[PDB]
Formats: sequence, C-alpha cells, structure tokens
Amino acid sequence: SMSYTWTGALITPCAAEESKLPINPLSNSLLRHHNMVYATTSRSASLRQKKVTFDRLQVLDDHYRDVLKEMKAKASTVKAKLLSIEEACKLTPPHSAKSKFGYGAKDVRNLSSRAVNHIRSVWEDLLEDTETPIDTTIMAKSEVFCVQRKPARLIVFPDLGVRVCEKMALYDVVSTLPQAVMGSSYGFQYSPKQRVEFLVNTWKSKKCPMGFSYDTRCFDSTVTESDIRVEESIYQCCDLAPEARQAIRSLTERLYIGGPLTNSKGQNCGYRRCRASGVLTTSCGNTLTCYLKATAACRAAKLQDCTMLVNGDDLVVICESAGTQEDAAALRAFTEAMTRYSAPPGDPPQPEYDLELITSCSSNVSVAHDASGKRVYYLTRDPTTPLARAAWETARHTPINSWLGNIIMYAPTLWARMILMTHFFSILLAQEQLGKALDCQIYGACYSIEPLDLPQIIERLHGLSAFTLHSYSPGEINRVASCLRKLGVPPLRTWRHRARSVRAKLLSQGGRAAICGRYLFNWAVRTKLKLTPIPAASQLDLSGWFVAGYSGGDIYHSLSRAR
Ligand SMILES: O=C(O)c1c(-c2ccc[nH]c2=O)c2c3occc3c(F)cc2n1Cc1cc2c(=O)[nH]cnc2cc1F
Repeated sequence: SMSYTWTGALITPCAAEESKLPINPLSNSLLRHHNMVYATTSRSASLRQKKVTFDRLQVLDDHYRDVLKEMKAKASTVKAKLLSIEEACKLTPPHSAKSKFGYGAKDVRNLSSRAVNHIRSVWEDLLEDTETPIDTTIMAKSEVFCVQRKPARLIVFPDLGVRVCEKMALYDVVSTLPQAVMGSSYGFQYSPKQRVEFLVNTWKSKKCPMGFSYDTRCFDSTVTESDIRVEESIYQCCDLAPEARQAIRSLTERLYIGGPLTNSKGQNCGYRRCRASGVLTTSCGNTLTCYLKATAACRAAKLQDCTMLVNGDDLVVICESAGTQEDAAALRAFTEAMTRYSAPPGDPPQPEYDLELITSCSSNVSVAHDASGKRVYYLTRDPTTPLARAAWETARHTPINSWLGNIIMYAPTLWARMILMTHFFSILLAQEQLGKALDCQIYGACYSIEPLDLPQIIERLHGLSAFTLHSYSPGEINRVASCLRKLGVPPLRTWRHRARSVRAKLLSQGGRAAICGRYLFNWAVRTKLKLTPIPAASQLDLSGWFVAGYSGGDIYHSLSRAR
C-alpha cells in the first residue's frame, strides 16, 4: 500500500516561519557565515512529501518469523503498569502543543478539571471504540542545518488528550519492554560512555572484526501495517491491566497503523499508512522493527557472530569477518533481505575494518589521553550541525536548547569544551543566568537543567577524565579546524582566550560558578587546579536518563512541583 495519499491541501504553518539565521552580535561572535545557516520551513514540505510517498511491497520469510517468536518469548517476561491520569499528566512537557479541546499543557500539568475531564473522556473512548480513525495534525518540522538544502521533515501527531492516554497505556511498556526483548543490542540503555565501552568491547571481542552502519531510506515510510500489528503482538505479550490491553488494541488500529492527516488550517490533507513520527510508540516501535528485520537479515545473509546496536532506525552491526570478498557478498545478501522486509537502503552499506571509520547515531569512536597519558575512548561527531544550531539558539529563544544537550552528551569532545562551553558560559555569566534552568533533550525526553550543574552531570556521565583529555586525534582536530573555517567560527586560539577570561570571572564568583571555572575550564590554563570527585555527583538522580528512547513521544522527565 502507499505510505501516504494526499488530497492536494497544503502542509501549512500556523505562524510566520523563520528560514535565515538572524544577523546578531552574540551569534556572530560564534559563527560569522550566517548565510550558510538555515532553518527548514513548510515551503519545502512538497519536496519531502514526494520523497516519503511510495508503495511498499513486503515479503516475510522463516527467518523473520523465527526471530519474531524469539522476541515475543522475551517480551512474555514483562509486566507493565497502567499509569494514572496524574502520573501521565506529569510526563507532559510544559510547552507541549495545546489541545484543540480548550486546554493546554500547563492545564494538563496542573491537573485542571477541563484537562482531566477531557483526558478521561478520550480514555473511555479508546476503551469503547476499536475502529474510528483518530485525527492527526501534519506539520513541517523546523530544524537548523548548514548548507551543503534539506527539505523539511514532516511530523504527524494526535491531539494532547490522546497523547496523555498513550502515556497511561504504554509509557511503562515503551520504557521497559525494549531492553527485555533486545538485551545488550538496545541502544538507549547506554550513556555515551557506556555506548563507547560496548562498541570497543564488541569490536575487540571478534577474532577479525567487520562492522557496518545500515541506513534505511525514509524508515518511517517503510514501516507497514503488518509491521505495526507485529509490534502490537509483542506489546500484547506483556502482563497488562485489561483497560491497557484494550487501549493498546484501539490505539493500534485507530492511530498507530495509519489515519487521516489534517493541516494547521483544519483541512483534510491526506492519509497515512506508515509510522507517525509523533506518537509514544515511535522510538520503541522503530527500534523493535529495525532489530527484527536486521536480526532476520543477518541470518539470511549468513553473517557470522553478529552484535547489533539499535536506536530507532539507526543500526550498526559488528561481526566476525569471513574474508574481504565474502564480507562484501554477505553485506549485499543482508541488504537484499532488508529490502524484501521493506527496509531498503539509503546509502548502500559498506564493510568497515576500522571501528573509528564507522558512524552510528551520527557519531564515531575517537581516542584522546587523560592527565596520566592513558588512552580514553569517547564518542564525537562532525560539529557542523551542533554549531549551526548553537548559533541559532544564541540569536533566538528556542523551546529546546540543543547546545546544552550537546555539552552534556559530547562533554569530552574538543569542540564542546573549547567552543560550546566557552560561548555559553561567557554569555550566561554576563546575563546573570548561569543558574537559570533550561530545557534540553536526552534520548528524546525533555529535561530542565541549570548550566551551573554541568560539572557534576559530566563527572557522573563521563568521569573526571572528561575534564582532563588532551592530545586529541589529528583526524578529529582536522575535522574541527575545517568546520570552523567553513562556518566562519573564530579559530581555537580565540576560544582559549575567551575561556581564560570567563574562567577567571567564574572563579571570582565562588560557589557553583567557581566549580564550573575549575572543572569545565582547567584545559585553558597551565596552572591546573586539583580535580577531585564533586560531592554533588554521587547524589545525582540520573534515574531514567539512559533507560529508553522517546523521540516524538512528548515526554518530560524532570520533577513535578508538589501542588
Ligand atoms: O538525540 C539522541 O537521542 C541521541 C544523542 C544526543 C545527542 C545530543 C543531545 N542529546 C542526545 O540525546 C546521542 C549521543 O550523544 C553523544 C553520543 C550519542 C549517541 F551515540 C547517540 C545519541 N542519540 C541517539 C541518536 C542520535 C542521532 C543523531 O544525533 N543524529 C541522527 N540520528 C540519531 C539517532 C539516534 F538514535
């Protein structure tokens, strides 16, 4: 069937859309080539619509059925809890899209009678009605990139009341079931440090390793009605409250498998028969579907001793080499099996015999040295997108601060330490906002974090070595230096000067600011300060940062204020 059908009504914005990076002094201090930075808008939605619309011709076989049964046997161990309306409301981000039913996310979080009454009515409707398709809004996503232009991605999501019901029925399932089914292959259970540990250990555990990333083209569009019902058959293996079993059954047929598309003007836009990007099950469903197809495809291709790592549609496989010619033919057989399963490739996969040459979750393993000179592996990435977005977030107030998430997740990197930390600490200190909580996203869930708490967060996630790394790889230094020239970012000597200046100001303030000066900026001086374990680090409640993926799932993981 067709992934989408369209009526001809346009994908519309619900307000003016900004496409160009503003010419602003603060963003200009970071990046001078402002014309190279753009944001996607609804103006490119028709180009995306064409790419995402195609027929799917899925063929399943014995390997697929065998893997599915193995996955279901593990899912059979799960006991999932139904969330109360109150627990589900508390998981709603404060700036979540309002309902069309007279209330918003703040009303949901406050347990307002209008919000709660409506959510209850939606819940009762899921229990009673097993068929009526649930309306969804389709919007063009606004994302910032550097030129060389990508058309806007399309987001599809149901109303706020439905999103709260999805949490009640499925938040516990999507949080716990992926690891029960996929074990060590489930990517979202790992912090970046644990991910690099798993990749390096897996790589070195093979006699002669071969690894590859597999890029599925337009993964959400490749997801079939069969795949969604297969996904539900795994969820159905959980022990569930009867209303949760009905709600999962109803949500599967009325929302997850497909449904009508409405634009921001309320016009009938089309019909979806593939994965919606903006529902609670997107991450979990995508991961299960990708793991299932890839595990079966590995068997069809006769790949030896596979270890996979999956995060949604992002797949990396590390196996035992059978020889160069054999590996090349076995990868072609894997691709052919994936294509039959409706997971055709974007970039054709290529065997890799150097772990540092593999990109997974847009990241690569690199090496640096700590204060003792010992090798430390860490995850890095090309800094182009992070810097273009950091420039955008400097010029405009954005709901999610990608810069903060990048500092947290890429804390050991040369670029996050020298550029991101220096830039934002300089500006926030000047504005008396170092202690002001900001929203960022970790594995798709929203968190409200104070920049002053970064030292303990980094110590907990990455270890104290994140504050001592030096002698970065020549390849990594070259990539950073090249990006800076491309974007018109000041050279690293300028960043060192700016860091020495903000470090001095931070130290002069005492308190948490002085902890930031000491730990975050020790790289900037010769007269190193002693870095001991931060008392605040061990007390940090990181319960739930690295449990599961929630991208598009409308999840907020920071604490609710007691009413
Ligand atoms: O956004 C993520 O879920 C994320 C981060 C992250 C980075 C920065 C801020 N907050 C974050 O959670 C992250 C991450 O951060 C550092 C290492 C590392 C890593 F290995 C995997 C990581 N993921 C999964 C993830 C990231 C990307 C991606 O970035 N591009 C394309 N496809 C992707 C597919 C994915 F499944």
